[PDB]
Order: sequence, then structure tokens, then C-alpha cells
Amino acid sequence: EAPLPQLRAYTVDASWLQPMAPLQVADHTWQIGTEDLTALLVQTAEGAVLLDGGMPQMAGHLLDNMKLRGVAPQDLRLILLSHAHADHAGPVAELKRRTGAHVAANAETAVLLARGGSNDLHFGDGITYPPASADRIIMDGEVVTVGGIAFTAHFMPGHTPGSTAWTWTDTRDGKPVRIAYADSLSAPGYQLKGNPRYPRLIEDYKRSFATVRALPCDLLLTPHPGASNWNYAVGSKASAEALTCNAYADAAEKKFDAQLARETAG
Amino acid sequence: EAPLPQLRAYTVDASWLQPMAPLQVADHTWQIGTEDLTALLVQTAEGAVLLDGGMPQMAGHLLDNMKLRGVAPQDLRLILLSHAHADHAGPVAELKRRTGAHVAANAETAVLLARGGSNDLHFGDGITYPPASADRIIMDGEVVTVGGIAFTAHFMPGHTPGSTAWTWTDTRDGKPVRIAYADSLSAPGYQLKGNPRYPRLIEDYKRSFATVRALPCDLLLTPHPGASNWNYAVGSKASAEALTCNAYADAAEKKFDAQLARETAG
Amino acid sequence: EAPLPQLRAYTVDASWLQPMAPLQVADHTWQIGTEDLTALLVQTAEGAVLLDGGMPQMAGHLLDNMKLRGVAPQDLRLILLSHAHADHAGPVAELKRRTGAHVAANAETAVLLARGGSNDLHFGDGITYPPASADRIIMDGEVVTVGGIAFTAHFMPGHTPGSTAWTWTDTRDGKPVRIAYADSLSAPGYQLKGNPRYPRLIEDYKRSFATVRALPCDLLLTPHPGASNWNYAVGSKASAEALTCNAYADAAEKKFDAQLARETAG
Amino acid sequence: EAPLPQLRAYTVDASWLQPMAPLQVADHTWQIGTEDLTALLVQTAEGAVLLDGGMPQMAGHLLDNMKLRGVAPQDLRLILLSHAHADHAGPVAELKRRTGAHVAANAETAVLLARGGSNDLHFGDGITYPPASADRIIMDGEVVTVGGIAFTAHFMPGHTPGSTAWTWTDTRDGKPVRIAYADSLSAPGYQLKGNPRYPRLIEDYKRSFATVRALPCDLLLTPHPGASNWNYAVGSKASAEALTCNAYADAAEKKFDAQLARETAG
Ligand SMILES: C=C1CO[C@H]([C@@](NC(=O)[C@H](C(=O)O)c2ccc(O)cc2)(OC)C(=O)O)N=C1C(=O)O
Ligand SMILES: C=C1CO[C@H]([C@@](NC(=O)[C@H](C(=O)O)c2ccc(O)cc2)(OC)C(=O)O)N=C1C(=O)O
Ligand SMILES: C=C1CO[C@H]([C@@](NC(=O)[C@H](C(=O)O)c2ccc(O)cc2)(OC)C(=O)O)N=C1C(=O)O
Ligand SMILES: C=C1CO[C@H]([C@@](NC(=O)[C@H](C(=O)O)c2ccc(O)cc2)(OC)C(=O)O)N=C1C(=O)O
Ligand SMILES: [Zn+2]
Ligand SMILES: [Zn+2]
Ligand SMILES: [Zn+2]
Ligand SMILES: [Zn+2]
Ligand SMILES: [Zn+2]
Ligand SMILES: [Zn+2]
Ligand SMILES: [Zn+2]
Ligand SMILES: [Zn+2]
Repeated sequence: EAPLPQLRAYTVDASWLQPMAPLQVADHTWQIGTEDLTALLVQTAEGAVLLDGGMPQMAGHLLDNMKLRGVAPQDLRLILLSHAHADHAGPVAELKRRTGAHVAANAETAVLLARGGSNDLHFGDGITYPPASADRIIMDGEVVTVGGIAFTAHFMPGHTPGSTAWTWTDTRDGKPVRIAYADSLSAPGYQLKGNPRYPRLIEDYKRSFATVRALPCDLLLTPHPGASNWNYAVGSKASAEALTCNAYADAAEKKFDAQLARETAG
Repeated sequence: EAPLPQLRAYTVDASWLQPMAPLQVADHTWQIGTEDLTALLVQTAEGAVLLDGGMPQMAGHLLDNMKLRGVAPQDLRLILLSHAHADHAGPVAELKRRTGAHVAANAETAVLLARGGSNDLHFGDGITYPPASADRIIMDGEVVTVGGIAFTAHFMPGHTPGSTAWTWTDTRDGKPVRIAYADSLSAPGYQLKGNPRYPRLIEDYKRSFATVRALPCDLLLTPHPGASNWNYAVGSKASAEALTCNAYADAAEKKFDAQLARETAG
Repeated sequence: EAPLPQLRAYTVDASWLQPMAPLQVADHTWQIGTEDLTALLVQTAEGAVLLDGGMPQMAGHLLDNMKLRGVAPQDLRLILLSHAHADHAGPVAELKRRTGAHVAANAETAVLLARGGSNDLHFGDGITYPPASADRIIMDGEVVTVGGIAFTAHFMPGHTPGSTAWTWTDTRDGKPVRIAYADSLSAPGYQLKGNPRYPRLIEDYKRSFATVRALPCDLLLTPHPGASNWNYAVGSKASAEALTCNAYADAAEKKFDAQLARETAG
Repeated sequence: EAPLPQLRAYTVDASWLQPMAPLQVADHTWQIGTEDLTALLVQTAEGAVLLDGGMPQMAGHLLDNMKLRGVAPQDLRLILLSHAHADHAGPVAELKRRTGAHVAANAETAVLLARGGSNDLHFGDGITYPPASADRIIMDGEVVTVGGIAFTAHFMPGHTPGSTAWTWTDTRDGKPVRIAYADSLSAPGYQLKGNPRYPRLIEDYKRSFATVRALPCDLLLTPHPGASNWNYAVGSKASAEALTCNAYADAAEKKFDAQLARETAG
């Protein structure tokens, strides 16, 4: 008779694993991940910051791209996260071992990271990755500064309880560019209504749409570039179609409301 | 050009995942795992002890077999481990959540369990499983008692730094039966000589062969039943060919010495 | 010249350490702490729940009072917390070791408990106690059930980020009694305005006053009994002067507003 | 009647808390702790290593002395430990927060550090300090390298299960100086015989005396300088009376044997 099933790997679309060379976003900020997963390197005079790392197998590629930017592994000071799912926080444990960087995250993200994404409220154990510890717990609105560049956290729970937007002001052409790295606002396959593991899920998403609308933003980026209409594969045109924060929140809320009604409709 | 490779699942021989009904080993001790992975249930008047759980996907099967033995999930008091690899400690996190059982383990096993088997000294991240915490740290020779049944730990590092044998005295036919659950003594694909991550690996294995030879033992069991010549599929004959501790240690040391010479021979 | 100062113990008023016999609050609910620190035992047909434990040195007294109630150490299933300061979560690590109970707490409380109250946002390292791990992370509004008794969490951040109210329905004289165990709403010596470690502190307190006002409540209790006008020393009259949730929130908000104005006034 | 006792601070002799200016031990190695607690700074071209930090309240003094040596807080790369008691690992959590340094330690030291020294096998909760996590787990004989300087770990369990000696080769007057930082070999107030929490304590101490005798050593230092006959207060004569490793082990074993006989004599 049937044995128990084999473990199943977390597999993703090939484009999520397609390496790309560093793509400059602003004077200090570079996309160094893959064509379809964001990993932002912010280079300061006193070390570098990494916002997300993508999938677990991207660790070596990130370090290669850091080197192309002039950033040795030991020059990475800080890792920040949008949320601690395997496709965004995947390589954090290995990056910490190889660079000595600290991780700063809120308490929800810290607990999810420390169990390697296992016992996910919606996905169970299907997206487990190597666990890592947060070295600094941050609060809503708290400012983290590296090399004089200030990163502000904005909690936007929903996609995960610890989902966070990060904002900072870079420059281009002598003018300030307020960058907003807003987290995912999707709820893929989630039970939204009356979820015993997340009883206030709908209230949190609804508040998070409003938080995203209010972010300081001249240039929006998202963990999945397509969610904000970026196309990392087309170089200097990558940002051309990028959404505003208002438009990103509006699109996400329309999808959310439609899913809520479909969930009511079985 | 080539994308990065997909993550690869830890896949195992089908027999390792083949469920079996509880097989009685002695008056209080039952094999409740699969045909080719040991999971021992020891039933006391004040709750049950589980020694190993096998693969992550075995959690539900273990609880089903516990129920057949009269053990409700909440009746499981304690989980002990041979070593914290995915094929023996796989379901520990889920079992803790569903039963409330505590885990007792030495410090090496505790740290490996808490990172879900990631950053393995020999296997890297290939056998990651859901992380779990140890609630009680135990020392070499320490006695853990449940319902009056005393379990003694014997450290036998090598296969993992935290590899542990557990001994207890059960009964059969009114006579004592000294059970020894000795850990794996294999080194599959390991660099044995001059390993920078495990510099005293050879000294530890050699000492562990001697520890196994000295265990109090009328009946030897091992995490992989074939390592001690058990055959769980043949019921009342399962133990017929089981090795002594002396013979298990001798076979393991001969394989180890041969591998050492082959490693010297490239 | 002066050596560095000696470490300073966290010392408290004597009444906080004055043992008392169990005081019945409702049919299943007992105050089993000290005259001036709440520790609530809820006894079910399938084990007991403890809400808070007081100071670290109260562990033995709590177990003595449990025994007087018919609760053996192993009968304690679950520990819940108001917040993870030393005077309320102090003995949690020792209670877990001696009872096997699981701890359920939100992520903020879990991270503070796991560092033993060290690096407190307001108190630094002055109130460090033995660290403990949370076995179950709970979300706002999540229901935890033991022996059929359902406990609902209501997040009320401010006094700590993880501050939680717990509600359950007990009985007395054949009628339901909705019990609300609401956390502290004090801010003792806290910098309220522009606090870089807690930038939205004021917004959180203000929301928490509203949450407390809305709790289902026939009988309010608080970690410090005086905060809700209980007097545990007078037995059957202990609850006579107890505040409503509305009155507790109103008193706390008036104190908060006054402190805010004094902080503005240097 | 009597309330429960107040918590008691871990108080130490004043000389353990008496700051001193940096005292040069060899070309790259400086004592930067207090007159009676060792904290060794090793300065490399690629950052600094700290071996022990003393008491929790010494964090600021250590950073001041680092600054006098030209080491900014961010220049500290690595913290190593002799053992994780409050008088040697006390300030590790704060140093990690303020410097970004990683901690490397064996599994036993890592688990004790992570519970802040609470639930000590011999001292209970009396010497609890702020918990910290180890970022790198090291094995017996493993080499950790910073700026080209190689530090080798030698496990010497007894005083704690995780007690470790660290060796490295510095220079003086153009000649190599093999430095051995050997851990404590005391057993203050310990039950040595038949200790249920440490059943092989005597075997471990006896092996550790032999390990210390075998260390590569031109210059021995110890966490308590008096244990190896150092006197940090007399500057250029501080090392004059320092013991050899053989003499340190011999003195420690004689004290141990005498205590064993006194323990046998009640
Ligand atoms: C829109 C998506 C969907 O894809 C990923 C996601 N999901 C998946 O990759 C995918 C899925 O939802 O179909 C999945 C595959 C396998 C699983 O075991 C779980 C999820 O990553 C975990 C998720 O967060 O839902 N992430 C997002 C996102 O917004 O970040
Ligand atoms: C003899 C073996 C080999 O099989 C397992 C083992 N190995 C494997 O299952 C297998 C292998 O060694 O070929 C393996 C598959 C995939 C991997 O990524 C790593 C290891 O489990 C992790 C191991 O510990 O070596 N365990 C033992 C054992 O003695 O416990
Ligand atoms: C109103 C108070 C004040 O007393 C305690 C408290 N504070 C103290 O006990 C006390 C103080 O605030 O004066 C204190 C003594 C010593 C310290 O190091 C820190 C705080 O416990 C940590 C606190 O949370 O502020 N708790 C409350 C409370 O509402 O729970
Ligand atoms: C010889 C000693 C004695 O002093 C310290 C020690 N002990 C004490 O400081 C002291 C004592 O043993 O008398 C102590 C004071 C208070 C306590 O709660 C516990 C211990 O530090 C924890 C210890 O490790 O035993 N350390 C050593 C040592 O060798 O490192
Ligand atoms: Zn996601
Ligand atoms: Zn995603
Ligand atoms: Zn294995
Ligand atoms: Zn195996
Ligand atoms: Zn408090
Ligand atoms: Zn309090
Ligand atoms: Zn010590
Ligand atoms: Zn000491």
C-alpha cells in the first residue's frame, strides 16, 4: 500500500531564479537580485545595507553582485526584510554567516525568521528555509541608520503579521528621491474571514492599504517587481511603468475585496 | 542562460516512509515508526516517552499509532532523540505543538535541532526540517525519568556531535530486558581527516565505538533498523537477527576504518 | 578611585512578596499569587491554566498553592501572560521546567521573555529575570482552549509592546461571569513623546484605552490588584471596590494625559 | 509573617570592578578589563577580537579602552569566551548591540549564554545576566581567524560544560609568543561526586587538567588573573610571576583532589 509522500521542494518560476547584473535605482541604491525577485543594496561610506535576499539559493549571486559594486562580504553591515518568507528571506542565515551582518526586524518577522518560515499561518511547513536570528528588534516608525542613511520602518501587517515597508531618501541628478520599498499585499490562497490563526486579518490588510497610501514616496519598489509594474530585465526602462503607492494600494485592495467576495461565494 | 537551480527536496527510500502498525519490543516498548525508520514509544503509568520520530511527514502516523496504543496526544510527556537529522528528528516541532511534550537533548543536539538541521557540518542546507527547541538540556550519563522508568543518556559523538545512545530496563516474561537504543555510527560521504569543521572527528568516532561496546544491553535497537539487523516487517521475527552492541560497534568500526583508508586513497 | 558600581537587585515593596492562600474569584478561577501581585489559576477537567506568575522568587509558592487546589505540578498545561516584566513573568522559566507547561504569548511578549526582560525599551537591564521560550505564538483575538475553557487574547500595547488582556467566561451561582484580566496601562518613568525606541507609543496607549473599554467584562482583574481597586488581603470583600473596564481605562488615560503634559512641562 | 526574600544581586570583590588602562601583553594583545578580571583585546589589520568581557557593568569601560587602542566600536569583529558565567560573559549582549560583533562559542557555552547563565548546574539562578546568542558554533580544535590571526579552541569542560581554552601566536621582540588563555579550573561549592546534573564531572575535570598541560604556551593567562599568578596592577611586572600551564594544572588538580577528599569527609 501507499507509503507516505516524499517531501516536496518549494519550486518557483524560472524568472524568480534568473540572475541579473546590478541595476541602479538611485545614486546609492541597486537592485542586485534576480529578474523577478528584489534584493536592494544601499551603499554608504560606512558599509552596505541589504533589503531582502530572495530565495535561499541566491546567497552566492548576491555576494557576487556586491563584489561588482565594490562591497566585500565583510562590508555588509545590515540586512532588512520586507517579510520572512522563503522567497524574500531565503538566504539570510547564510548571508549572516558569510558577512557578519546584523539583521534588524520587528518581533513578528523575528519569530517567523527564527523558525525558518515553518508553521506558517497559511502555508504550514511547505516553505521552510534555514532559520536565522534577528539581532535588533525594531518598532513601528523606528529609524535605523547606516553611514548616515536613515531607514524608517512602517508596519503593514497582512501578507505576514510582520510585513514591513522601508523608506529612505536617496538622490538622483542632485535632487532627493524618496524611495519606498513596500511589502507584498497579496493573500494567495489565504482564508481571509474568520481565520482562527489570524482573527483580525481583514482589519490588518485594510489598515495596511491605508499605510501604503500614506508612505513618503517618489519611487515605489516591491519584493515582487511585477506587483509595482517594474521590469528589471529592460535596464534603463525598468522603472518606466512603476506604480505610485496610491495605485499599488488601490490595485491590491481591489484584488483583496474581490477575493473576499469569492471566498464568501465559496 | 541558466537560472539558479530549484531547491531540492530531501527524498528517501520508499521503505523509510512505509507505515507499520505498532510492533512490541518489550512489555512497555513499541516500534511505532515506519518499516525502515525507528520511532520507539515507551508507555508508563504517568504518560509516554517517544524516542525519535523519523521523517517530518511521519507526525500524523506516529499520533495514529499512539492512539492505537491507548496514548492520546496530550499523554506524550517527553521526546528523546538519537540525533537531530531530518530522518530521525523530522516531526519534532509538529509533535511538540500537537502534544505539549517536552524535548530533552544534549547541547549539541539542541543547537542543531534549533536551526532545523541547517548548516550541517557535512550536508550543508540539504536536510533542513522545521526547527524545534529543547526544553531540558541533558549531560552525559544523566538520567531522565517518566512514570518511574529511568532513561540514561550516553554520548557517542561522531555521526553528529550530539549523537546519543539511550538505555532503559524494560521487562519480558517476568525478566528484565536492558534495552540500548544506540545512535548511528555511519559517516556517509563525510570528510573524516583534517576536517576544519570537525577537527577531532576521528577521535570522537573511535571513542564512540568503545562507548557502544560498553552499553548495558540485552536488546540493541538503532535509528535505522538495518544497522543492527532488525527487520520490522516480519513481526515476531523482527528481532531474531539483531546484533549485539559489540557486533554493531565492530561492524561500524570496520566500515569506518575502510572509509578512512579509501579517503587516504582519494 | 571609584570602582564600577555593583549590580543592583530588582527590589519591590514587601506586600508584592507577601504570600496568600488561594482566593476564589469565580467557580474555576483562583488568585494564588501574593497580596499585591496577581497570579490566576483556572482549573479545568483536563488540567490547569496559569495567568501570570509574579516575581521570580514566587515559583515555589505558586506550586504550593496549586497543590492546595488539587493541581499537581504536571497538571499545569498552559501559562499565559499579561506582559513579560520581571514582576509578572518572573518565575515562568522555572515553572516550565518543573511542570512541563507550555507558554502561549504574542510575538512581542515572546521576544521579551526570551531575552529575560533585558534590553527593556525603558528600563534597560535593570529588571532582567531568567529567560523562557514561548511554545505557541498567538495573534490578536486568537482563542486558546484548555479543558473546554476558551481564553481570548486582546492586544493592548503600551506598557510593553506585547501587553495583552485575556478574557474568559466562568460561572458563579449558576450565572456566567465574564472575566477580563486586563494588563497594566501605566508608563512609569517612560519617555512618551518622540521616543526613538517606541515612536508610536502614544498612539498605542490611546488605542489600548479604547480596547480595554470594549472588553467583555463582568469582573475586571489586573496584574497589580490595586490598579483595579482589588484588595486581596480582605478575603470575601476583595472584589467589592473593583473598577469596571470603563473606569479602569478612564483612570489610566487621565494619568497618562497628565504625565504627557508634565513631560511637555519638563 | 515573613514575606518572600528580595532578589539578591550578584556582588563581587571591588577589585573585580576596578577599571585599568590597557596593559600590553604582546605585540597585538592587550588586557583591557579590570584589575581582577581579564578581558583581552587582540588587534588585527582587519578588526579586533575580544576574549571575555568580565562583568555586565564593564561594557562601557571596555569600549573606552578599545577607543584608547584605536578600535572604534564597529571595529570589533569577534567575541570569544572562556566560559559563560556572569563575571566573564556579563556584557556580551550589550557589546553585540553596540559593536555588531559576532560571538563564536561551542554548543555548551552557546546554550548557557542564551539563557543568560540562568539554571546554572551548580548556582541556580543566582548569577543571571542579559542573554546573548552565539552566531557561530565551534568544535574542539576548530580555528577561527581574524585579520590573519588564528585562534584555536581547546575544550576543557569542568568549571562549566562549555569551558574553553583559546590559543594564538603573537610576537614580541621579533620572536613568536604562543599565548594560551586557559579557562578556570575551580569548582567553587560544587558537588563533585555523583552529581545528577553533571554525572561525569570528575572525569571531565581530570581530562581538562591533562588538556591544559598539553597546550602550546609561552605565556599563560586566565579569566581570573590571580589563578595564573598575574598581577595586572603592577604594569610591566604584571606577568613576572605567571605560572606555566603545567603549574596551573598542577595547582588546580591539587585543589580539586583536596576538595574531593573533603567532600568525601562531609
Ligand atoms: C503573490 C505571491 C505568491 O507567491 C509568493 C508566495 N507563494 C508561492 O510562492 C506559492 C503560491 O502561493 O502558489 C507557493 C508554492 C508552494 C507553497 O508550499 C506555498 C506557496 O510565496 C510563499 C506567497 O507568499 O504566497 N509570494 C507572493 C507575494 O506577494 O510575496
Ligand atoms: C547511513 C545513513 C545514510 O542515510 C541517512 C543520512 N543521509 C541520507 O539520507 C542521504 C545520503 O547520505 O545519501 C542524503 C540525501 C540527501 C542529502 O542532502 C543528504 C544526505 O541522513 C541525513 C545521513 O545521516 O547520512 N542516515 C544514515 C544514518 O546512519 O543515520
Ligand atoms: C505601575 C507599575 C510600576 O511598578 C512595576 C514596574 N516598575 C517597577 O517595579 C519599578 C519602578 O518603575 O519604579 C522599577 C524598579 C527598578 C527598576 O530597575 C525598574 C523599575 O515593574 C518593572 C513597571 O513596569 O514600571 N509595574 C507597574 C505596572 O503597572 O505593571
Ligand atoms: C573561583 C571562582 C569563584 O568566583 C567566580 C564564581 N563564583 C562567585 O563569584 C561566587 C562564589 O562562588 O562564591 C558566587 C557568588 C554568588 C553566587 O550566586 C554564586 C557564586 O563566579 C560565578 C564561580 O564561577 O564560582 N569564578 C571563579 C572562577 O574560577 O572563574
Ligand atoms: Zn510572501
Ligand atoms: Zn513573495
Ligand atoms: Zn543522520
Ligand atoms: Zn539516518
Ligand atoms: Zn510592567
Ligand atoms: Zn508590574
Ligand atoms: Zn565561572
Ligand atoms: Zn569567574
